[PDB]
Amino acid sequence: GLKAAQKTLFPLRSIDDVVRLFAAELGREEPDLVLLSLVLGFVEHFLAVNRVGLTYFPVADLSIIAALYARFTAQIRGAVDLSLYPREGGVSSRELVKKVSDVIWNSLSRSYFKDRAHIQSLFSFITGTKLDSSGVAFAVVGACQALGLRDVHLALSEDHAWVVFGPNGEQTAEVTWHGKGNEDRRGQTVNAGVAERSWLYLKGSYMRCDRKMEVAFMVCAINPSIDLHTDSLELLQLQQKLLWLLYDLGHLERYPMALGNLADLEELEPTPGRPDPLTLYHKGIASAKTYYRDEHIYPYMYLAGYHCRNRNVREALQAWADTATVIQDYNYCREDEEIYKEFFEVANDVIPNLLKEAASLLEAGSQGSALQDPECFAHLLRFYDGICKWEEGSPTPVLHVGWATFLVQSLGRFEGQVRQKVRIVSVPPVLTFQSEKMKGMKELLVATKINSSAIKLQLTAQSQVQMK
Ligand SMILES: N#Cc1ccc(OCCCN2CCC([C@@](O)(c3cccc(F)c3)C3CCCC3)CC2)cc1
Repeated sequence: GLKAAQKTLFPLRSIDDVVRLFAAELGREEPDLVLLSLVLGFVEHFLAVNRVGLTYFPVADLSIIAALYARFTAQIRGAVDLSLYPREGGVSSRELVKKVSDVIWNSLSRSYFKDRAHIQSLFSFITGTKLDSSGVAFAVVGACQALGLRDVHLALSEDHAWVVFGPNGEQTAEVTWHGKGNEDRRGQTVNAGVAERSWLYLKGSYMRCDRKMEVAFMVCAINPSIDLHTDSLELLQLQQKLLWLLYDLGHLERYPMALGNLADLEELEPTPGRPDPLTLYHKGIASAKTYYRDEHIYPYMYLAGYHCRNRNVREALQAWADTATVIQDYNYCREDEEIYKEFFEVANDVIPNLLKEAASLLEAGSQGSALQDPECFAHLLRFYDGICKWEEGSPTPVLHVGWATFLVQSLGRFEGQVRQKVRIVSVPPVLTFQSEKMKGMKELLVATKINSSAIKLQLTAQSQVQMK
């Protein structure tokens, strides 16, 4: 409206007052996305962007928040004339969705750094005329709610955002950009991307948010970073509390990434009486298995990251193998470059550093070392197998000789007597390879001294050696 009942908790004088507001909105028919995003952006501004004069919490006065809200609703109502776009069935049309998208887009500053922090919220849109990529999609959904368009909802993959709308909520529309230097498909469906089996569209197993899940998104979007070295404890606490509220009300049930975020926040600062981070990462993975065909990568990455930081090398390797086991059933497409980077860093930086330390610890007499555990070698092999299988049938290759050097080094961290204990079984520790590259590498995986040149040839399917 704002409606009288939405105004009664103001002023918000603390983290807990903001939690109160979220609880009240989540108990309504429809939580007010515009109100909530403006409040988070206000408090994030004064806790992370400009802390000058801060003494405890930046009090959110109704007059201030109501005037920002009025700025937003005036901008959207003035620019989108609904009479031009009749709604039959009480559902929206593609032209209406595109118009709202255009209005948001056309309001943005002509030039700014798109991956800056703190440009995710409606506070940023109103006060700075700046939004990040997914922020634009969220703003479209907020604007649509403000206009009464109950059918328009946020859609989220692991690296992009768009909307769903229309009869049965079955239509899709691009509303925002993706990446850097990919050309807009604003207004179009996501069906080509789904059909090509790219990671970006998750084979169709992407989140279709309800209003509560859109609240969860804006909560995950909070950015406690003050600078590279420093997070706002106040924003960490607020995000954590808001995620527990959502969790308790059931609104994280279908939101794997949110459960990973909450697990990471609990690792940093555990809440007494709550599930441990590991339980939460596993809930994230179970959510992806239950609702999204186990076609998400980040539930496993989140888990691997935790094990890595805790130097549980076996369990980290297991979880990265599981990431690869998901990616293997995708085609590597243009605009998947974020997940390629993730896999590259794991294979070529993280795993090497971990195994380097494990090697030094083994020299110092360690027992139960991953490097002496054939099931850990099997995980390493399953990780490469999934990456090789991913590559098969993709329009663009994945592996190159730069990966080969690290593979050879990583393999060699395990002694031959350990590697010999993995049984590689064919269809039709034990491991089955899905990729042709690893099936052909079987021959070389158990020699005392790894034949480096042969491994390079097999991984990159470079077929010739130097002439002279
Ligand atoms: N090992 C390991 C490891 C590697 C990577 C990793 O990533 C964890 C964080 C994943 N990241 C995925 C993208 C995501 C995010 O950019 C995102 C999510 C979905 C769609 C979208 F367009 C953007 C933010 C979610 C709230 C505001 C945008 C933010 C979180 C965690 C562990």
